[PDB]
Formats: sequence, C-alpha cells, structure tokens
Amino acid sequence: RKQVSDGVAHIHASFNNTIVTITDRQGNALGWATAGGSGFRGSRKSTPFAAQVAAERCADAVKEYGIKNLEVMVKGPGPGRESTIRALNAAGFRITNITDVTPIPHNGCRPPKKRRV
Amino acid sequence: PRRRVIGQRKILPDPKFGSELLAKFVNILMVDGKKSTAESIVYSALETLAQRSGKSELEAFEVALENVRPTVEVKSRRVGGSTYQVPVEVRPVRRNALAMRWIVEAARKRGDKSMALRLANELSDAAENKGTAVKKREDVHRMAEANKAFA
Amino acid sequence: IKVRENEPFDVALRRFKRSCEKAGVLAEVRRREFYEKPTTERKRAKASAVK
RNA sequence: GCGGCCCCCUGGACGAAGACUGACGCUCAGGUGCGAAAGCGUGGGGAGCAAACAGGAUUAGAUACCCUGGUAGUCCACGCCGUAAACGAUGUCGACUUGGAGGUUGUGCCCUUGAGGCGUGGCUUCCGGAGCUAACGCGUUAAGUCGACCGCCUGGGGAGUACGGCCGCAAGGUUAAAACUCAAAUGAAUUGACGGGGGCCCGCACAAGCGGUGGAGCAUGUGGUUUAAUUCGAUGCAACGCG
Ligand SMILES: [Mg+2]
Ligand SMILES: [Mg+2]
Ligand SMILES: [Mg+2]
Ligand SMILES: [Mg+2]
Ligand SMILES: [Mg+2]
Ligand SMILES: [Mg+2]
Ligand SMILES: [Mg+2]
Ligand SMILES: [Mg+2]
Ligand SMILES: [Mg+2]
Ligand SMILES: [Mg+2]
Ligand SMILES: [Mg+2]
Ligand SMILES: [Mg+2]
Ligand SMILES: [Mg+2]
Ligand SMILES: [Mg+2]
Ligand SMILES: [Mg+2]
Ligand SMILES: [Mg+2]
Ligand SMILES: [Mg+2]
Ligand SMILES: [Mg+2]
Ligand SMILES: [Mg+2]
Repeated sequence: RKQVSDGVAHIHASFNNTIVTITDRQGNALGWATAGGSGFRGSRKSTPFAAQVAAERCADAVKEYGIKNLEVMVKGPGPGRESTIRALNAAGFRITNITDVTPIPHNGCRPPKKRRV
Repeated sequence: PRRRVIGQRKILPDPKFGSELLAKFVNILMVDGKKSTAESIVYSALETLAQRSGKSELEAFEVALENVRPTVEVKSRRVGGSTYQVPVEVRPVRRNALAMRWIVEAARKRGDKSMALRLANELSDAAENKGTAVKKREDVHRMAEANKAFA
Repeated sequence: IKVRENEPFDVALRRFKRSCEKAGVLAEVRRREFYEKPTTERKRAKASAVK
C-alpha cells in the first residue's frame, strides 16, 4: 500500500508479556501483535516460545507491508530477548543493527516497595 | 533403580517367522501367563490381515506399527509450581514398545468378534489411519511443544 | 546497544552482544528499593577467599 | 550524619622544619548547645512512593501477607518535639607492653634508570602472641598493666509504671516509688532432637509397567448393638484368617 521498503520493529518484552510492533523511522505503526493475543493466555505468555510466535505472526503478510529491511530495537527484560529476533530475522527481513533501549532511570521516582511472599 | 545400571536379556525370536518384534508383541499381548493362546491368536490375526490386505506377512504389521509410533511424550513435571506437561524425546525402544502397547490396548477395547479378528481390524485401520490407536496417537503430537524452557 | 558485524554474519549470530555485558546493566538495574538493603550487603566473602 | 556539576561564605584535621608563650592542663554534678525517622504549627509545593481508606483475591475465618487505586506524609521556609538496637550493646584523658598482611593520605635519603630500594608520621580493615575473660572472644585502635575524674548496677515481674515537680500546642518527654507475687529470671558453652535450612547417599520411596482393594455374592476376624451368657486377651504403622 505504502511500500516503505524499510522499517524498524520495536519489541517491549517484560516478565508478564511481550509486544512487537513494526514501524517506520518516522514513528508510523503498521501492525502489532502480542503473546497474550496469540492464544497463550496464562503463564505461557511469559515464555520465550510465545514471544517468537507473536513475532512471526506480526511479521507475516509482507506483501502489502513492503518492508524489505527491518531493524530491531528491544526494551525491558524479555524472555531471553533473543528468541523473538531469531524468529523475526528468519521471517524474511535481514537484520543489520539491534539497539536496546531498556530505560535505566538515573535515580528519581522511588520504586515500589518489596513483596513479602 | 537409583544406583545400579540394569538391562534385560532379549526374548527368543518369534517361532517360524523369526520376528523378534512379533515375539515381543506376543509378550505384551500375553494374559495370565499363557504363551500358547497368545501365539495362536497372533498367528490367526496375522494371516487374516495378510489375506485381507493382499500384503506379505512380515511387514504388513510393520507398516501399521511404523504409522502408529509417536515421537514425543508429555511428562508431568513441576519444578516450582503445579504440574507442567513438558514433552520430551522418545527413545527408539520406548517408541516401539509404546506403539505396540497402543495397538494391543486398542484391540482390547474392541468388540468385533474375538481377538483374532479384532487384532486384524486394528492392524487394517492403523494402516489406513482411521482406527482408535491412531486417534490416541495424534494426541501427543498436538500436545507437544508446550513448555521448553522448563526441564 | 548496537551491533556492527562484518559482512559475513552467517544466520546473524550475535557474537558481540554475547561478549558484551548483554544484561549486565539490565540485571543490575531491574531491581528495586535500594534504601535499607545496601548497608548490609558488604564484602566479608572477600575475607573468606583465602588459602 | 554527609554522594551530579559550578560559584560565594565558612569550620575542622594532617605533613615539613623553624620561631614564640611558659603548666596556661585532664575530668566534670548542676547548666548550655547539637541531635535519624516519625510527629505537631503557619505558608507553599505535590512527579513517583505510600500509613489510613475503598475494592479484588487467598482462607474455615483474614478489618493481614498478594493485586488494583489512594489521602496524610515524604519535598521547601520558618518554629516545636528531644526520642531510636541514637550499637563498637565498649565514657573521656594520659603512660607502658611480641608480630604479620592490607587500604587511604603526607613527607625524607639514594646506585636516583622503572608503576623502584631504604625510612619516618596521621587515619583505617583483617589475623594472631603473652595477658585477661564464665566462655564466646579482646588483643598496641585491648575487653592486657596502671593513673585522674565522671555516669551507672544491686533477683524476676509489678515498672521505666502510679503520685508529685519541670518541659511541650498536642502526642508525650524527664526525675522516679510502694503494695503485692514467684523461687527462680539470666549469660556462655556441650550432647541430643527438631527445622515449611543447606549438601551427599540409600530402600518397590517416587517415576516407568503388571495385577489388585475400595463396587456385587460368600468365608472369616474386629468394633458397635442386643442377649442368660454372647468367656478372657490383642488395638496406628507394629490389633483386626491375631492367642
Ligand atoms: Mg508491583
Ligand atoms: Mg550532664
Ligand atoms: Mg520529618
Ligand atoms: Mg508539616
Ligand atoms: Mg502543608
Ligand atoms: Mg498497596
Ligand atoms: Mg534511651
Ligand atoms: Mg546510626
Ligand atoms: Mg552500627
Ligand atoms: Mg546503652
Ligand atoms: Mg584477634
Ligand atoms: Mg513516664
Ligand atoms: Mg509525671
Ligand atoms: Mg528389591
Ligand atoms: Mg507408581
Ligand atoms: Mg466388597
Ligand atoms: Mg485378667
Ligand atoms: Mg472380645
Ligand atoms: Mg482389656
């Protein structure tokens, strides 16, 4: 439809769920998928396998997309932070740079208290 | 066991046919310790299957056993929480024995005429893939690939 | 943070990310509530490290 | 008690020799000052976090642990409060007493070749000798040998409570009893046992399989009940086809 011919995939991976969204360099989202929405409701959605399933499910259908080269950037503590890439790269888009954001707060915003369980 | 390695001797090959697998099949099919009845029943079913399918005698059952053997099995595992169905790799001999047990129990649950014909029917429907052994066989395949990270 | 791999990368094997801290800083920072804890997390193992 | 960086004001400590005063010192009841966090008053600010509070879970119950929100508070200025396991559970000052390995910060001599040799101070961590100690342990930074002064203790509970005095806006703080009751309370260490502590190992313990019991009929024993009597024993595993 637009034939971007290049893009970047933002992965937000946490201990609870994984989200993957394809986007343009100018911050324009085309599609997204989540392990929770990929039929892994419960404890499996936090597993690496459900992350790669969502990655490939979001990467599929490249015809209308048109993104040939798809960079990658991950954020947060994921289920290895590598399985999603292992699936996405084989999905068809070659990877040349992966950046990791993982926002590290330089102090401030006192974290929540501890869990006594 | 827990400390000493074990291993069982190999049963005698099946009479006349010389099929070690057939000799093991009569062992599994044996009930109350009567090899005569098991041998008669297995031979009756084998000849019935051969004449019904038009196939040879040795490999007619081999095809069905090949087509009713699984690849992975779920083992109940719970490291930190509740039970997790963790699929595992099946050993060769374990695969063979499991398929054999599946065939025998599937023939057991039938009610066609008698063991001689029920075993032949099970072999035929296993060759075709429309029996009950195959119906139970696809379950492990569908339940595989659940929890890899756990061990 | 960034990978600049040579033209031959095989199947895109991550060799430099693995050698880097990977999750050094990530694991260091993902913890919480650094107020009453540090006063007591202190060496004393270094002491046990002896012949 | 104090951690981004920069500026202004300002206190203390340590090293080099040199000069100067000439016991001017140590300790300190009462007194004065400082003093975490929480808390209080007035006026601001309020992103995150979070007492109270609300809801959802778990549970026999849960006004708790868990989850979703969330006010005071946490922040700032000026005042008050004066309490902490405010601990090194070890008052300050001075002298003497074998060593070893480190850290941090000065300084002297030298073939100075070097991220080197040889010395001399301040602070600081660990291990250990004599000695001391109930023991654990301390050990030149003493809990060793001595000297000066101060503070405090006299069985456990009642009780750091009551009354009185002083202080505070309040919460409360400080000083501080008696009646009554018990024969103990307590410290260190030893052996064993136990732990929803850790490590290693074994058993048909689990797992992988076969066959069972618990369902039906019957045999037998036991409990219970009834009976003239239903003789007496045996009772988790280790009594119940047992004597
Ligand atoms: Mg949370
Ligand atoms: Mg005084
Ligand atoms: Mg305060
Ligand atoms: Mg206030
Ligand atoms: Mg206010
Ligand atoms: Mg809460
Ligand atoms: Mg006090
Ligand atoms: Mg303190
Ligand atoms: Mg302390
Ligand atoms: Mg004291
Ligand atoms: Mg010592
Ligand atoms: Mg009082
Ligand atoms: Mg009073
Ligand atoms: Mg045995
Ligand atoms: Mg078992
Ligand atoms: Mg019965
Ligand atoms: Mg008697
Ligand atoms: Mg009796
Ligand atoms: Mg008796």
